[PDB]
Amino acid sequence: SDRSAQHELEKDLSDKQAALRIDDKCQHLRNTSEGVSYFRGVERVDATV
Amino acid sequence: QIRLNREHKESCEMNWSDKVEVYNIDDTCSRYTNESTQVQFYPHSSKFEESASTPETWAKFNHDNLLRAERERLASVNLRKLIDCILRDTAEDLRLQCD
Amino acid sequence: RYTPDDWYRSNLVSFQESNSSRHNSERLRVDTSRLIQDKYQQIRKTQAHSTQNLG
Amino acid sequence: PLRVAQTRLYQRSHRPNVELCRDNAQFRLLSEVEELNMSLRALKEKLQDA
Amino acid sequence: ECLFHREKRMGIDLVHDEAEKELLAEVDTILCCQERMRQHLDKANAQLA
Amino acid sequence: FGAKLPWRSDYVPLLSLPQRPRFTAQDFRQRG
Amino acid sequence: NLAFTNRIAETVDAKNKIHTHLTKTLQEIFQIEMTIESIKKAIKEKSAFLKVAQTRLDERTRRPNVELCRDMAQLRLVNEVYEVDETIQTLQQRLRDSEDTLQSLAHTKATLEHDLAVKANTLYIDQEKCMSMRNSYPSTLRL
Amino acid sequence: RSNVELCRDQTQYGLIDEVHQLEATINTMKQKLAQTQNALDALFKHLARIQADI
Amino acid sequence: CLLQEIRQQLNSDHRDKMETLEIDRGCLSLNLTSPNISLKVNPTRIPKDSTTLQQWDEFTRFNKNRAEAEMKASIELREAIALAIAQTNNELDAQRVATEFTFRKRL
Repeated sequence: SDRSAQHELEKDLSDKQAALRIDDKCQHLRNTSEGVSYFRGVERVDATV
Repeated sequence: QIRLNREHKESCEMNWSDKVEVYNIDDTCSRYTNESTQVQFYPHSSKFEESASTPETWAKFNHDNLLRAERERLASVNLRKLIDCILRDTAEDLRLQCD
Repeated sequence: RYTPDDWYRSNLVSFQESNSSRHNSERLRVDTSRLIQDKYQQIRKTQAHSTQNLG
Repeated sequence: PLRVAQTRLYQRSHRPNVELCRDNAQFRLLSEVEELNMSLRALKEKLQDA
Repeated sequence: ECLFHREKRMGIDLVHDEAEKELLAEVDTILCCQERMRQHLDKANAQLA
Repeated sequence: FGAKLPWRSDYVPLLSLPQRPRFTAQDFRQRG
Repeated sequence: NLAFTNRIAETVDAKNKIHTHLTKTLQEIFQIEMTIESIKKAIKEKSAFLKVAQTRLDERTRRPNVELCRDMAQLRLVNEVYEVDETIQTLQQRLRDSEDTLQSLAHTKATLEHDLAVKANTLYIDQEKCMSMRNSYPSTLRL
Repeated sequence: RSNVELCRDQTQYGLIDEVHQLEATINTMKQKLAQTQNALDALFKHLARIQADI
Repeated sequence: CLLQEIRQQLNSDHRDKMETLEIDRGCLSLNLTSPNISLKVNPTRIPKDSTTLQQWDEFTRFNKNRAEAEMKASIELREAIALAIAQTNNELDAQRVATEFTFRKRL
């Protein structure tokens, strides 16, 4: 039972820090870089749960 | 007006093609039975479990496309009548002037 | 939970898609460039014609 | 018949641009896969006991 | 710990691999050797009696 | 169409493609 | 261990190939921006030439009674006006085409970068976890 | 194609012949699928038989 | 390094000559009855540097000869690359097989 618990917590922290890096790269949003672009059409999606 | 009509024709034709193939695929599927052939071990995988749409959303897709076509047809009819009346009036007035 | 076959297929799909995009862009470049100069030259010719007549 | 259900699903996995519609059928089919799986395991255990 | 430590992979790569099949076989072989050797321990002790 | 083109204004900055017809002096057969 | 090795090998091959394609894709995008500003400047100056052409057309209707004529000047002027109009329409269509291509390339770049990150994570994890204990001689524990 | 320019050409007939030939080929390929599946099923049968014998 | 610098200098030459072509086509284009015609100050002046034809011909041909020489060199390097990879793999395979054989003898 112990091992099961540790495995679950490991999984959670892994995905959490993955989101952390994504969102830090996100907050690095200051103007004037190249990755900014046009791909209009992101205003209809039943995406996130 | 001709341009717009042809474009919408093409789009709806496309989606109808799609529905035809999917329907025929499932028809070919359904005649299976336990004793028959076409019966194999294929392993599990998430591609089998992938999700792409939901019934109401697919329905509303179709509904929007239908209504778009309907409006364009109405507009075409209106423009047709207007053009006819203009032709008639032009002819009559030039006739009277010459008389 | 996945399949080696399908992983291999996914990779091949990705790379061929990249190639398609690149070829599209290049062949667009060529004829766009062409159209630029031909339009410019014909406009020059017409302008000269006009000024000559009115002189 | 587990094979025939599995092939049902395998064909279902081949659908074009807008056809993959998570529905009752896929849900039920998954349920039956799980059910026959547990049934097979139980039966094998009984075989060993016999 | 290897086998259930792999599953931290994400995205498109939790594939069922020949590596994992072989590792599960490994677990089974370890267990079978474990069982047989404990049984022979039992038999030797009875002989001592 | 297929008709007379003047193959003259021919510096696309980077056409490293199966393109840029007529003279190229590329290699014909490759690794394998 | 034999199979584990070739697993890592194919992963490395994937890394190398994907990195190369990324480089040349971003190169092509860098060139297409230049093409874009080229066409935009062309639009500007053709508009200016329409400006001057109209200008020259305008005044000549002020001329007094009999010397006013439907000259071949007028002929050629109206021809130029209409012709440059269709020219403008064609160029704007080409412009729309260009932005469409740009959005496509945007999706391409995003997908490639995300796949890069995922596979780097995979190789990372596998190496420093498995090769840490799994070393030489299967006697001693890796405590 | 507008008004009188709509014409019945050898191209039309060629395309139609292509379509019909194509349906025929479709059907024959499906038949081959059927027979191959039968063979596979039979071989699996004998495999199970042999393992029990072993 | 050499190839990149050669290509850039050829690029410069090309843009220069096409600008000249623009000027000269305009020169043929104009004529009398034209808004731009007038008297200009003492244009009979000879230019200062006044390049002559031999320098034209030399500057043109000389650099393209450099280019074709570099092309030859590139072909040479590619074939050498092939040969070198081949040799390395040759020694690796032969050596490992021989060592395996000696190992069997010892066992």
